[PDB]
Amino acid sequence: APEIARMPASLRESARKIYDSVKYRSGNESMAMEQMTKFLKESTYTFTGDDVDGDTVGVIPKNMMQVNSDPKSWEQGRDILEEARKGIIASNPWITNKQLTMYSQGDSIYLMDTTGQVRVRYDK
Amino acid sequence: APEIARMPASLRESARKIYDSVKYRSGNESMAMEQMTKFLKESTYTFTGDDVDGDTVGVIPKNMMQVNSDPKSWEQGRDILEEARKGIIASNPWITNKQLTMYSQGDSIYLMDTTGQVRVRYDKELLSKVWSENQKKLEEKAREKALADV
Amino acid sequence: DYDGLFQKAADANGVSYDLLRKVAWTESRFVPTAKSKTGPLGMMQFTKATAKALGLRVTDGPDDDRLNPELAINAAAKQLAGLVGKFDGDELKAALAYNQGEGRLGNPQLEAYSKGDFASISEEGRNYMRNLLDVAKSPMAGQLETAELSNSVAGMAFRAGRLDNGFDVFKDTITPTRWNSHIWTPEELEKIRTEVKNPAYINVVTGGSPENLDDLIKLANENFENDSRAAEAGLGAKLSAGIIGAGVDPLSYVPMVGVTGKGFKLINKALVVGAESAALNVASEGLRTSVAGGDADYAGAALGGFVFGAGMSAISDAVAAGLKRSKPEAEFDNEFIGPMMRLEARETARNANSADLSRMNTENMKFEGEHNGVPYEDLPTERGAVVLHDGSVLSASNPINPKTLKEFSEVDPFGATASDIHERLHGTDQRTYNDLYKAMSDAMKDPEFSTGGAKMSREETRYTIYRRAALAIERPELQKALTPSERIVMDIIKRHFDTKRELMENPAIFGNTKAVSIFPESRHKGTYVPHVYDRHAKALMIQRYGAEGLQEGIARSWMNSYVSRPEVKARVDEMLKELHGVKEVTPEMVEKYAMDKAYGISHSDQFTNNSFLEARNLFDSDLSITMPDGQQFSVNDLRDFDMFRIMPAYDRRVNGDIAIMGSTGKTTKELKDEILALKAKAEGDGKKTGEVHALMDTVKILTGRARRNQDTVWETSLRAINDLGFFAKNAYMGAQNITEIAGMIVTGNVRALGHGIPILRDTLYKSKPVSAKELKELHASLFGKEVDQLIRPKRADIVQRLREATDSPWTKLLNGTTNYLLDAARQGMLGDVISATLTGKTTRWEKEGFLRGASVTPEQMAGIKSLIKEHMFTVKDKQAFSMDPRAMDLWRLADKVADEAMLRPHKVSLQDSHAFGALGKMVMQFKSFTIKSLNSKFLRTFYDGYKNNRAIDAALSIITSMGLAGGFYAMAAHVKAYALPKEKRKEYLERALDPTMIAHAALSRSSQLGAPLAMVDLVGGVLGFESSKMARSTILPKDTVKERDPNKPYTLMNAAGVVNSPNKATEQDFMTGLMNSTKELVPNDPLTQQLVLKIYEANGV
Amino acid sequence: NAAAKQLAGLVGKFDGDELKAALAYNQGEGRLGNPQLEAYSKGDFASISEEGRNYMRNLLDVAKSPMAGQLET
Amino acid sequence: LMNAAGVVNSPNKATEQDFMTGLMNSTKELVPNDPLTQQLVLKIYEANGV
Amino acid sequence: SDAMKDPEFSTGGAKMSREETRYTIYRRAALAIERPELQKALTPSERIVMDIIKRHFDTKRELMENPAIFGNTKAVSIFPES
Repeated sequence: APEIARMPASLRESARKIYDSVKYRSGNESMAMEQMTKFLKESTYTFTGDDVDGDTVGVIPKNMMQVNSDPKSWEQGRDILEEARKGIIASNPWITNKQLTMYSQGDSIYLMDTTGQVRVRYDK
Repeated sequence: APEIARMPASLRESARKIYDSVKYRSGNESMAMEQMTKFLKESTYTFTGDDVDGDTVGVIPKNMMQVNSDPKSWEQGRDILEEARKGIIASNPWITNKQLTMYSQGDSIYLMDTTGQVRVRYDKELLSKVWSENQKKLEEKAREKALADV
Repeated sequence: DYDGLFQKAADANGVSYDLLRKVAWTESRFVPTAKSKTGPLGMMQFTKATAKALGLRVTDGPDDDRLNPELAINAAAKQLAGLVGKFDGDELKAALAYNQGEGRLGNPQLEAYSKGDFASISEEGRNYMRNLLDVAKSPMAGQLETAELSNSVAGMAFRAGRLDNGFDVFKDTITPTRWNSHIWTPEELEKIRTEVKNPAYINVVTGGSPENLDDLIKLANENFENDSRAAEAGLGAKLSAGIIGAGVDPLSYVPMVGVTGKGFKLINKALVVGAESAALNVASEGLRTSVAGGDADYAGAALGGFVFGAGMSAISDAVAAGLKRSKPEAEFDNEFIGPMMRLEARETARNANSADLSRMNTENMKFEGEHNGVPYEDLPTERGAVVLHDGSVLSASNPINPKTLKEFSEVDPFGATASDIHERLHGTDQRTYNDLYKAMSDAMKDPEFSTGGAKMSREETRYTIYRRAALAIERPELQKALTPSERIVMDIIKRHFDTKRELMENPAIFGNTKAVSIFPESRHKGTYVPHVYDRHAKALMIQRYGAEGLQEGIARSWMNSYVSRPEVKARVDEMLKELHGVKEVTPEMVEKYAMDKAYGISHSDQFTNNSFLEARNLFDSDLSITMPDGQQFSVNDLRDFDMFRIMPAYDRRVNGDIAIMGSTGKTTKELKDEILALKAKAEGDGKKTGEVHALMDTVKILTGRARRNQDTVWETSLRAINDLGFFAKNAYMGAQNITEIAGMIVTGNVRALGHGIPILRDTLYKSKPVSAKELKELHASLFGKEVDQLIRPKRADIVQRLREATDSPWTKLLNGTTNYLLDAARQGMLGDVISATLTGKTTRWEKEGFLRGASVTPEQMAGIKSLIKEHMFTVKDKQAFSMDPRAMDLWRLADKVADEAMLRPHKVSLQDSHAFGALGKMVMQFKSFTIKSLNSKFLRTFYDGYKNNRAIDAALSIITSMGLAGGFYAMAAHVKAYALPKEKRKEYLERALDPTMIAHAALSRSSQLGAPLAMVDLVGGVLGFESSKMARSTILPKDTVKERDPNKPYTLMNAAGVVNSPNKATEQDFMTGLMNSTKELVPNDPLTQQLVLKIYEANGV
Repeated sequence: NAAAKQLAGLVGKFDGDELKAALAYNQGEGRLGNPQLEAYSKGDFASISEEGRNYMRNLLDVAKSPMAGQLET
Repeated sequence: LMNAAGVVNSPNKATEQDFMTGLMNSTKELVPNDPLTQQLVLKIYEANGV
Repeated sequence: SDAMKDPEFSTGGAKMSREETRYTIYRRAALAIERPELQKALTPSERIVMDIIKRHFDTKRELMENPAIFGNTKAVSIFPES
């Protein structure tokens, strides 16, 4: 699942923790998972591609693309970043395909195509 | 977690106990770490660096920074040790905070830049008694201009 | 006088070093002899303590008046070390006990001290005790006592800290633990080898954990069980999928001890596009390799490459924000995200069998190129780089990208034939070198050498394996007692030399049927290991009983074996009868023969066209005869080993002689005469006689003089990988990833060690124009590295034994970096001694109390020998300059000073940063960086937890290797620049000092010691023989030079298999060659990588 | 063989959708063409042109892209 | 152990391990190893007297 | 000391002891050396004494046949019947 795979980066450690707790409580692993997936899913937004597949490009954690204080700032940032990613894809697409991915380092929604051609850093 | 990893020494010798004790109680190995970490928090300041990282430079035990005999004093003394650690960093330019470590021992608060060159000791007796006289005559000045109103 | 003696006396039997210096200063004020009011006449001022103290320790003493310059210092150091031991880790009481006496009046005071500083102590007592309020570290030292007049917080700090002034990086950081620093008892090795599964875990001690080894076995087995159960799953799984893309830092991560490999294949989920499961051919597959472990050495490298690359990316993002606080943006690209992502994609394509998404595309055009065949193209992007025809892009600062290779080779400091024989031999001997390297890397890791505390390491840990593998071959009883994981190197050495022997006795196993037995003495049946005697071992023996001593010793040592065996007594007489004499052989005949054949080794340094097979004197050299001074003297001590300057320097001569033999006949007489007699006959005016000089060159190349060429490993690997990309599309990606990690590690080391170390940051790596007067220092610094390589004893068991025969800054721990720093600071000290003495004078060294191994007369001589041979100063470099009996005293002076002053204080200081020398300060600041890193938060918390003085060794070894690599290239760069036209053409100076070339210069240079076998011996494809075709074709009509030309050029192993082997290569051959020759610069144990990581990031970028 | 390898890469570089590989070859990979290759990724469309869509339709035989069932209609 | 070639090569004084094993061996004939015969000798002495 | 402690001599009730329990080990280690069939039937923890005795006497033999393995090159074969 886009979310469970890939991983936000930061989240893994907690995500794992949310898992164990639920497994010890009610001991159904599937139940635990549905209480881990819900959590990764609240936490991150899986940017998706314009193509009809539609394969994911990245999962960026919903915290670090927040703009002003209210969480609706995450919502607003989603727009800047999407306009940019059609910024990147429309600026000299020597080749794009799925080659372009974007993610978060410890604190930076870096977008980079596989190669050194286009690395963009967007920071909170 | 800074405090547990750099465990200051005396407290490490105690530390071993609390963990083994709490574990034998109800479901453990998180509750155990939980109690051990909350205890080490109740018992050692972590001296953080001025840099924005901000990586820790030391764990010096909240019992041995005590000026005089009460723990409000430990607090007051932290205000001596920080002034000391700061004067060093600016005074010898190039000793960026990342470089400095504060390392205790049995009973001594010791302070080193990584190159072995600069290294100031700080001890219960002298820290205590210097702070005692300093507070004394500063409080004298305080009385002086406080009674000057009357 | 002077502290050099204290440095060596205080590192033995104790002790806080500065204590001895302070005691000497106070008790003597630095006067060699002495007298006192109370009676004592000496430096440490003892007259009562003469007999008892001298007797009680390591060295004894003789009279009252003869209080010795060293025997007394060591005796007093032992007494003070006991006083430190006899009471506690409270050195101040030891000082008080010495000053006031132990047991007289004094003894009450020593007890009185035990109650607080007090007053029971007296006028000299308390004051002298207070004088040593420096290091260290008694409670009473804080208890003895007890702007300027301000309150205000500052004030309190100022009046309490009280600067200590002492620090031993070896009591407060790495403390020698019990298990480490234990040489292994010869019996305990037998237990470790049988009851430990992998010896690497004998080091890690979480405890604990004595005593004893019967507990360390139980721990290093249970930890190996705990490892392969979980460490593997956790690490592999976590990093396997999405190392970058995921992606983590990892800058704050567990020390990562357990992981080795193992289950790490990075199939990044995503970045896989078309996943054709199967195959493109029978090639591809996976790493096409021929060593076992080939899929784990690679894996190890990768975990260590990926972790380090992602960490460099995270730390460059962190230093970016660390510079954002000054200005918001300059350009900051910065960083390796490009190379690391294009490496992760390549790894995913390698493991997932398709989808090379790390391929730039495409156009154009493929100009200019082109170093060797491959045409590249420059991408306007991150500095560099090239793009291939695929085009798999090669990051700049890589050993492959042909733009960088050019830039570096640019401005910087019927039956047939002979050539077919040369290629068959160079294609099979590279394979046997690789098989030998595998077994050596597998043996130099057995417990004896590594698990325990360091002993001989590490240039000696291969020498004392090749010594065993040679002495087991020559006499086979000694064999029988050799470790198995090590017998497989003796087997391969014996088979290789036996195949060369079986092929030289009858080199007609080729086109021709003439050419008979090049070999020197067939019938002497044994694997002949090449007897190549050493220069410096002969020097040591000609220093005492110089000429006739050795000339008679090497004679009688053979005469011993001549009568000590019943079969050599036969095979010597079988040779003597044939030369001169009827059946009965007089014992005078053998005496004259042995004398005259030992004279060849006595006087003329023939052994260190014609060859050195000739020294295969029929006698056996195993028994030692007694010299008139007592020392037993063999010949194997004159001999050499180490298969490093021996095996690949013997194989080339043998392959040259074999090929010239297979052409028509003998190398010397025949070839030479004929080639010359075409020269001196046809002729000066002849236009086509330069084409005869062309064939003389064929001869030289084939024979193996080779014109010191084999320019680089990498210019070969470039075309190798270019052609490998055609057939094998999986090894293509593998060989790109390994070399890319190789380039990334070194380009990280350049940045870090450029920001962190002072001499490198503001001058050596500085762009331009010129260091004003440091030219006179750069010349001497480079001349030092020249003279060291010209003089140093080319062995391993003759350097450390000569160094310790006089008895990070301490070779007992982290020996890897100490070896490099010793063999570095020594050239600086040596060049300083030469330049100072030269013309003009500065005699800091002549007046030294470090006068050991150099007396007044030898020191003075080391001066005239230096003055006679150079002038303000690359001068000689002369044969007589090396064959000088007094010249070894210079080497010894230099090394002893470099191990007494520059590299054995337990603290870095301000000793020589406003003094000598240019390289001296560089190595001093390298030691300073080593201590600074070794005090970091990451590394100190990793040592305390796990000990493992071998991991931080393998970490701080690579750093210093690549650092001295960059340094020795940068220093030469400025000199070459100052030789470029002085009309400033320093744009050229700029073209050669940049991290895209320094990272390369720190690869194809910079030994890189100790490594089994060599970087060049493992890859190389000597190609042409273009001018040879020129000669053949153009002299086709001409006379008889043709008749010679169709001879030389074209247009495990038994002697029968070498001929059958193909004459170019195999894909597996070059694959294992590359996978082996890179283990000396990209390690395997993936935790030393992440240690290097935190060492770099703590320092900066 | 060289063109077969290029087309096998085009089949590999995108997906098991050979029709896009054919379109990428005919209209170029990366020039004018590269918008079309991306445009294809949104349905057969009209962002594609006179020779592009017709040539892509000519290869409505083997195989087996989703857009091959989606080109018509 | 020793072949005829090794006797000549051996040093002509001693090794610390040599005298060590010599002393540790030559005393087993007057200080036993099995530590219970010692405490038997003990009770034999103490029953007798001093 | 490692052989005179095997079961034959000690575990059971006393038999030849003890000045004889070394004599009847050296007797075996000498009679196995001189005729080698008898060898083949000797206890292992005891064969290591026959091995060392044989090697010691063989080294003295190999050194007496040609005692010139020393400074001099004269002095020929002190041994009685090579």
